[PDB]
Amino acid sequence: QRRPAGKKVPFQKDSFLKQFEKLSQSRKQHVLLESARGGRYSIAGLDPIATVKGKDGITTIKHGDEMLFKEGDPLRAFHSWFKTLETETDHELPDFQGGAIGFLSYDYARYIENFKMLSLDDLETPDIYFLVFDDIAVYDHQEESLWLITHVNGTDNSADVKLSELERMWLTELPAVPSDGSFAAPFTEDGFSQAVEKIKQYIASGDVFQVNLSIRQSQSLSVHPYQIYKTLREVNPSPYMAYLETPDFQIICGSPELLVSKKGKLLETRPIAGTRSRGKTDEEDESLANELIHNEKERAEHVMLVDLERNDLGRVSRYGSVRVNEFMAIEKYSHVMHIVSNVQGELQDGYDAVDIIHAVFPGGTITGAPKVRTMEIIEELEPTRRGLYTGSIGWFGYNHDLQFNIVIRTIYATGGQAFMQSGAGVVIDSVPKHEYRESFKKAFAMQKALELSE
Ligand SMILES: N[C@@H](Cc1c[nH]c2ccccc12)C(=O)O
Repeated sequence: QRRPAGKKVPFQKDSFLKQFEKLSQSRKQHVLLESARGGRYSIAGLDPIATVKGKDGITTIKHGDEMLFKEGDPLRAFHSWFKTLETETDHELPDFQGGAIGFLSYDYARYIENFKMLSLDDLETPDIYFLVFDDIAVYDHQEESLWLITHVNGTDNSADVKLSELERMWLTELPAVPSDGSFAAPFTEDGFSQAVEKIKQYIASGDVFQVNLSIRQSQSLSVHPYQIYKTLREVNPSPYMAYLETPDFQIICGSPELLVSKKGKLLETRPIAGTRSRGKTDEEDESLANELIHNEKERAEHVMLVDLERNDLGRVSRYGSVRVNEFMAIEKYSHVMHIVSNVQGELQDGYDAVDIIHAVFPGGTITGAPKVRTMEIIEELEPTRRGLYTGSIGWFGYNHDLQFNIVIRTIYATGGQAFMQSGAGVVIDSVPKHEYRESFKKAFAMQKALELSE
């Protein structure tokens, strides 16, 4: 009889964000998924019922005094436990009605494809990490309402008591309250350049069409990570932002990109590929958008990545159900514009959350085409494990819905350092120095956010 029970309250976005900051201060582990520019929902998880950590074939589920552990595919280990908490969808509640919020490391891909063990794991990022929530606050930006949601079995005055405690917590103004390690070096310029030349050799030879090659920069963290998040929200607000805090690492995510969503049977992915800086004039913007959309090399790159996503979603979709409902729109983000497409499919009966992740993860747009060969080349060339970079942050619903971003425009804070990773799409005619500089430019929002925070 397990089901979600929710209360809808009129509420202001800024009240929600301020109350989150105040409440989260007393919580060792918490997460915010924020729609800071576009998007409908912002999701606060304060008090987890469980912590799920998977690394190198071992998964731990910490739930009160109990720590459950099992070997194998960490997501399969997670799913077999998580299935016991499954619920029916309440169509009155938001898309997220309770469940797991966290991340899949890029290195979760090692359970999907056979990877060589070449790149150095110096950050020891979990392969999966989820906070599981019966109790959540979901802000609906479209209805300007706060949903407070709990879970019960059978008993319905049980629900009302818990919802009253959540109301007390969220609708009561909170008092005025007060507020090292050694890692591998970045890819050198010479190292990156020699890797660009190696990728071009593989392209010439017909192994791949395009590879995202990335560089990991780091600075000393001199301010609280949440301050960096608040700055990034100002510098570059995005529809798939996230802040996740634990004692060992914090994540400051400014992603604009959806990897995959599932609402009932409907699967969607939203590949972004092709870019220009916004104009000064908001008419310059029309002409820059017009230039981007008439640019045959950006269109070719975009169509290639849409085909790759069609094939990925096709692996778990009813035959003939995969459609591009939105093909090659320009969408203006805070400081750039992108070519963006929307790819939909109907989930074939018998495929579950793990099957969907195995089909689409990691995203085509941050590896290359074809994906499996591209990941082999990345692993051969990049000196360090990607970890969270080009992984996915999001949620698994108890009702079997899900929603994951792609981790780009993200700072990972651990061991007194802030880590910032960005890449460039290497192609047949790439100039090593151009792609090196292009990866530093992609890191601007994040180094800027850091500098402003002091
Ligand atoms: N933009 C999503 C919610 C969201 C915000 N940040 C996220 C990060 C990851 C996944 C989802 C999200 C929505 O409105 O539906």
